[PDB]
Amino acid sequence: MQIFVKTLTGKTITLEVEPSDTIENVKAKIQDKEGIPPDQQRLIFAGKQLEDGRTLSDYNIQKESTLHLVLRLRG
Amino acid sequence: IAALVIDNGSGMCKAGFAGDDAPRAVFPSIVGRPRHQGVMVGMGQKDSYVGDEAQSKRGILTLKYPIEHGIVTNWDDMEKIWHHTFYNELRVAPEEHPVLLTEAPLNPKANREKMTQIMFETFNTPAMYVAIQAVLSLYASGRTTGIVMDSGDGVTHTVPIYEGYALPHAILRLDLAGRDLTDYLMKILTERGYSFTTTAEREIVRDIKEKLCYVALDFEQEMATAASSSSLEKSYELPDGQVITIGNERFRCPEALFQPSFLGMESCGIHETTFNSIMKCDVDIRKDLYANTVLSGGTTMYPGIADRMQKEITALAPSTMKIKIIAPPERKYSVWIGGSILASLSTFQQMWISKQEYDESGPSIVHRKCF
Amino acid sequence: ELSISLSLDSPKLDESDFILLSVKYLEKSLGKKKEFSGFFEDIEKLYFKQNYKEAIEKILDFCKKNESLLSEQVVQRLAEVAPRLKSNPKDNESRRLYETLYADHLESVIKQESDLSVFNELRDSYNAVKPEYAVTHETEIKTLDEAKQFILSFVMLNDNVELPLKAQSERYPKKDRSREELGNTPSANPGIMKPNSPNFTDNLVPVRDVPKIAINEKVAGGYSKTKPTTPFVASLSGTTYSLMVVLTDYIEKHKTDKDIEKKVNQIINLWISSYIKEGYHSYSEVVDVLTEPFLQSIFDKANIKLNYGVLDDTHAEFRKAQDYVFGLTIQSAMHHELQERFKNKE
Ligand SMILES: Nc1ncnc2c1ncn2[C@@H]1O[C@H](COP(=O)(O)OP(=O)(O)NP(=O)(O)O)[C@@H](O)[C@H]1O
Repeated sequence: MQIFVKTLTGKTITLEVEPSDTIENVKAKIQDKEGIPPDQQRLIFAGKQLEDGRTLSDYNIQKESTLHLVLRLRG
Repeated sequence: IAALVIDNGSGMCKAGFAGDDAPRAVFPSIVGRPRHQGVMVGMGQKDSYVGDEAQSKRGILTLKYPIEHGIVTNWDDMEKIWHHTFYNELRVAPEEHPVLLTEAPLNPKANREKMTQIMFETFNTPAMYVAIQAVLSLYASGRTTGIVMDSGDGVTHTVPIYEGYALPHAILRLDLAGRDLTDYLMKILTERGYSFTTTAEREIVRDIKEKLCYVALDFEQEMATAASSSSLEKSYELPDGQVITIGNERFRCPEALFQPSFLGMESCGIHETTFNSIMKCDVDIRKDLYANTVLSGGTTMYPGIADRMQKEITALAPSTMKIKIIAPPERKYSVWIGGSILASLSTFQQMWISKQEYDESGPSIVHRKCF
Repeated sequence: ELSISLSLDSPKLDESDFILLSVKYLEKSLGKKKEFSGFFEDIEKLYFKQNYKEAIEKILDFCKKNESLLSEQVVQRLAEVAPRLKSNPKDNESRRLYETLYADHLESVIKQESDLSVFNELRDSYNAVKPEYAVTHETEIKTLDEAKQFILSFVMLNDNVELPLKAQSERYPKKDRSREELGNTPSANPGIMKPNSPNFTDNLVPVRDVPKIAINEKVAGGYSKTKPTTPFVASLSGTTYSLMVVLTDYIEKHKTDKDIEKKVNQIINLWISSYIKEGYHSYSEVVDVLTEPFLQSIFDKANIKLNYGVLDDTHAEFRKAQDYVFGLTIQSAMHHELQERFKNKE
């Protein structure tokens, strides 16, 4: 698959992925491409915060699906 | 004034007085009533037999077991068991004696109240308290943080305790205990060729178990010794005079605790239950639980159990982990013993539920004074 | 009376316990002479607001002014123990039970005083300020639970939208939550109560996994060094800023409304109850963000005076926590006797 991830800027990260892959897996691929720490990440699809355990399949995320990434600010 | 301690634990009830290091009365948790009415005639409004005398007359009686899994299920029967223990086993006026009583883990709320209503309204004790069986067992070994494995007649429990408190989110109940083991022993001895199938034959096998079974350190190794030697075969004189010999059956029966499959049970063994229980606790207390596994009850009473558990938990735990199994020689009555110590501590005198409190607040007072 | 002396022997005794225990002893011994009615009402109000220093002082300036009707033996221990009392944000267990019980009371109250008309009106304000990725709330709110599920969704506005607001704080920058990921742990305990803590049997909740959060003790001026009487659940809330963005929109669009103070309080109050019950935060972890003058400026200009969830009787909760502290502390006493007995038989 090829999903899309959208930053508050509007910029679009395009990723190569499998319905097999977990959310933890997805954030890792974001760290590889953009350098954003997995623990800083909060992915959203269908208005729902995306948990690390589940699979893209458990979330009806299919081909060409577009996800929203928000990064956390803390101390 | 003497306090009473009653462990209504699974099939066997242990009662006695606090201060003593042993219960004075132990007897089955059994009530039977006549099968036919023709036997009540001329018997002075008596209707019931309780405990040992009910086992002798099971031919003329219909037997009921109120606490087979450690949870009271018939309160009409449980009152008779309690009458019997107060008036007949202990020969005491319960209205003169504060009464420490014992309850299983995960006992439903309704049951703690009912127990408290009966203890106060039916027997009119001055005070009472309710403790969790496994916690008292920990106390009898001088600990307040550890994980107890309590196993008696009809139920086994792994109970993680932190500072006197059983952690409700990690308590595990195993429905495999002493009576499931006495039945397997029968099966495997019948497979050799000695027949044990009648109720009076179960009781024979229960003696051979308690006297000749042990836990092998390595199952596979002991089987080899048995088939390559006679060193371990033991003899038993039966009631008719017949001498039967016991071979690998001696250790194959308690193996069912670590290997529950021997009985057609897909659950895990008492070692993996212990691990699994410890893994439903905060990693920040597991170190203390590993170093304080306390074995408790009549089913923990087999030579070689502690050495075995030490070896099994060592194989499931992290490499760097101090594992210590504590299994006193008095471990069968360790709950009761915890009761007697607790009930005879000075500070516990302030910790009773008083008749005054019960009248003021009702049976629910048990939830606020007995955690 | 002997029991209390044995409870004051606890090494873990905090400012909360002392207030609860000491008032318990003053309430038994004095009885309900109405002259003292006010001392008891006042102490409970001071307790809720975490003004422990004023209450311990008032308590001690009441035990001396009535020693004739009290045991001076007990007043002694109370006064010796007092100057040494602290509060441990990682172990404020009696207060963790009190607030959890209060939150259920606060909800019961607003369930009996609320046309949930405010919450149906807020939906418009949320949809306006929600991020593109948040779901529009389309259904109508009939239950208070649906009102809870709505207001607790304002967390989708987090890390965006509330940033211009959060950035004007001087308090939040001293948040003490550690970034360390400790995962979740199992618990059957309600609210802000800790998982391995002792509880009444009619106060359990079905077992679920709950978040393990650690304090960063290096934050200079950290909130938990500043307010040790607040139990640490997750430090300060920045979702509080999110309720603020939505609330500002609502006040702006309902300024003409005459019952706005009542309505905004209903939302603030349900938010506060819900956060404690859900385990998300402690009370001061939310109230101490809202009371910051810059955010209070938003209410003063609309002429809204928040009550911050203060009720008229925290009496049932106060009393159940006394039962809890006596329980915890004779437990500790009893454990000290047993251990000593085994060390003399070992
Ligand atoms: N972010 C969160 N979301 C949901 N629940 C939370 C969150 N943070 C804490 N909790 C709850 O907090 C409750 C008890 O944990 P808590 O007692 O706050 O931790 P703790 O052991 O006191 N941490 P510390 O202060 O470091 O000792 C649980 O019931 C959790 O549900």
